[PDB]
Amino acid sequence: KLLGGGDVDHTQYAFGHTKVFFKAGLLGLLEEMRDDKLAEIITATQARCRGFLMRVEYRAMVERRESIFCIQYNVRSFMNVKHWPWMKLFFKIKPLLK
Amino acid sequence: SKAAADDFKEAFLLFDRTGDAKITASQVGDIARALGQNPTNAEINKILGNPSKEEMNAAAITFEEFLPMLQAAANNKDQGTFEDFVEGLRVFDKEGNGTVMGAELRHVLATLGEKMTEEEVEELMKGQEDSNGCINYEAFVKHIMSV
Amino acid sequence: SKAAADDFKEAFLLFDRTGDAKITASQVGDIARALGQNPTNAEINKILGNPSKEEMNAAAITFEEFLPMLQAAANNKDQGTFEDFVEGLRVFDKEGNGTVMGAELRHVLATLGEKMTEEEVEELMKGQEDSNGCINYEAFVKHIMSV
Amino acid sequence: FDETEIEDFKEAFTVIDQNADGIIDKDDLRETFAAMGRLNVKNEELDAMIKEASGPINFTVFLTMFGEKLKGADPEDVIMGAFKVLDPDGKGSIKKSFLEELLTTGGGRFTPEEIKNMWAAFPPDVAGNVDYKNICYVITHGEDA
Amino acid sequence: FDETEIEDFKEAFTVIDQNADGIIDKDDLRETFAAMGRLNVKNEELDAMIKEASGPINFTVFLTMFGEKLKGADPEDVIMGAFKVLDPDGKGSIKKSFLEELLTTGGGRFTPEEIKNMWAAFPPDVAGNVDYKNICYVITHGEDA
Repeated sequence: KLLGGGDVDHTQYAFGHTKVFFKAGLLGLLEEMRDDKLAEIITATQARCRGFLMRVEYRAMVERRESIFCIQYNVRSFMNVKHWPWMKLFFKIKPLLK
Repeated sequence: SKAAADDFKEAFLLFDRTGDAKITASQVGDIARALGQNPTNAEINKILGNPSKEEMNAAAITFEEFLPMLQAAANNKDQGTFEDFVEGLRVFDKEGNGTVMGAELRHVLATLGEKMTEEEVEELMKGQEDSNGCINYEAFVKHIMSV
Repeated sequence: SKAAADDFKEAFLLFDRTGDAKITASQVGDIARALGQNPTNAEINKILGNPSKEEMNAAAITFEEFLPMLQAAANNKDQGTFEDFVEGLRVFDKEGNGTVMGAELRHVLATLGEKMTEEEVEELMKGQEDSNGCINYEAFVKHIMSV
Repeated sequence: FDETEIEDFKEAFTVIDQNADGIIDKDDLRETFAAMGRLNVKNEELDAMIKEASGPINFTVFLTMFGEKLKGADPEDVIMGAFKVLDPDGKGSIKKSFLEELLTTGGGRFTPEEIKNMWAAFPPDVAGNVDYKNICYVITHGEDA
Repeated sequence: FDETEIEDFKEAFTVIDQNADGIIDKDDLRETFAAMGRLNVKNEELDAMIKEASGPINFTVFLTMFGEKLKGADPEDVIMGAFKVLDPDGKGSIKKSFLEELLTTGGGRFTPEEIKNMWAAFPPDVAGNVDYKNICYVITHGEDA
């Protein structure tokens, strides 16, 4: 599972029942080239992701747009009101109602 | 070129929070993506530094630098091939059906290469992965390329 | 011939989901069955290929091809003899009473010859087989020939 | 203003207008406060309530005065709607630091100092952003329940 | 149209026709909206409601206009009848994927895109096909309950 990551030559090694097998210094050379080749392959595949990742953030930010406001203003009211005679009155009284 | 797309300048007025018509260098990565360009974050980082531009200290911008940086990133859109995106995930899980186990794609998208936050990873899987724990990446990559 | 049965054209408007008056080649097998014709699926397959018609690539249709294909399938309705259907199942189980054990008919209808899905096999046994696990095929083949 | 909220203000207007003529005068304010237990209600409190209006307190003057003070008033079902979108998996009260970061970083109305005032009478759970629901109660009807 | 549904439309016609002469004019529309809390109801909304009729809104013109918009309207008892046949063992709300497959594979009215719109305001349970009953409520009387 680990070797899953890295911009490493997925060739140069080989697994088996008790251990992994690995090249150096040739196979070592191979991998290296390989490594660069994934930055490409990878680096490019990262980007889109990154890109895309934030692209979903905007869709959320935006949705949120109003639900906040609603929350925003809504609180403010209360902070003002809660100290108002008439509103306390309504409050004690609000229950006797049906 | 104009085709002079003057809506890129109107979108710069939606991302500048001060209204002075400048956009900081830290916003330029995400605004190139919002104009229809996907440069990788290392590429956005290199170009910046390449031009002896430090994203570590305060930055401002002008439209006259952001326009040519978007036009230098626009040539790199030929790297966005969907054959390689679906074949990447097809080599990531066994059997002849396009399904990643939930936590495999979430941990790979957060820790492999350009780190995506786990908040953004959950916002990209939300709806395409159901309660079976299997993400169908045929429809998942289709919806990711719909934006 | 008309007897010009214009209700075959009205049933083609009930199976065409686009309303353009064309029916794809993959629907023609099931719509010949819904017009009162039982051609086997290999026969529907052969005829198609016979006419250098590929059911592998996109297909459209016109009423002017579907009408003569239904009229070429209509001569083969003389193969539907109920003596051989009840005698087939009478050779399939011992003793002098028409009962197949449940799973014998279900596995034979799914795996022998033209593969019927086990969903369709359960929908064809539902009601005629009770909890004794014995399907009376005298009434079972009677109800299968009632549609 | 939804119509049931306007009917709640019509019922509160009828309980404070004990002469039932449609205009709450200063005698109605004092006799409603005395029927709630306020034997010491000063005349200066009644005059400060009447000083918030430009005319007599009929039903539309009471509705416009409450409208202008409650320009961000939100019913409990829409506050719980927004808190179910903040906790989209259901049941759990959301973290204290998550609500402080998301209030600030989205809007100027969610700036910190204001977040210290939110924690300050809206207690811990409420303030913290863990519980939920008691804050929707006290935003639609004030004071400790 | 069952007769109790026609009596419900006769009662709604009498509550919007506040002049009680049998014809809902534009003044009745505006005074019914103002009595529900709509103080800002524009005249163009009242003109668009009257532009859906070819004549004055009497009881039979209101019934024919509602008939022509509700040509697939189903009462709650017949929607629960069909959902009890889809869940023939009783009690359980039926699966999300079972209703998506059976809507598509039986009829063209059950095509997918439409199934995404069904899940979209008819929430999850409703959309999914698990709950049941709340969707019958909102199909006979709209908006969130």
